[PDB]
Amino acid sequence: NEDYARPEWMIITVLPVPPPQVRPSIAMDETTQGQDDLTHKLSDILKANINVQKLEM
Amino acid sequence: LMAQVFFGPTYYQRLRHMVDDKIHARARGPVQVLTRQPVEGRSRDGGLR
RNA sequence: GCUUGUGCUGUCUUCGUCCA
Repeated sequence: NEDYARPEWMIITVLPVPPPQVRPSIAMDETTQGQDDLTHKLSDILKANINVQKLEM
Repeated sequence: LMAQVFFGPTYYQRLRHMVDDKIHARARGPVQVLTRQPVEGRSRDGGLR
């Protein structure tokens, strides 16, 4: 569909980052809280993006 | 009684399942952080599915 | 006049209960 599903949109060029409501953090004990799995995966993705940008230039 | 009754001693044993350890009710209470639905468990004042 | 105290993880695993 030209308006809604264009074929080139199947390739990701910009990634949407969900709000913390989607990936809430949990307090494992009284002091240390735990980052969610999605948060760690997004951190890894962003590190890889930074690495690619640094290497390219 | 018009009917005679079978009558005698028998060995009975009390099992761990008592009603006061199973009765549970909930009007409102804690909810999960991710889904904002009632938590699971009688010990946690949870809801029924 | 000294004025009262509100908040709970999460993920696995196991063992059970009632039907089947």
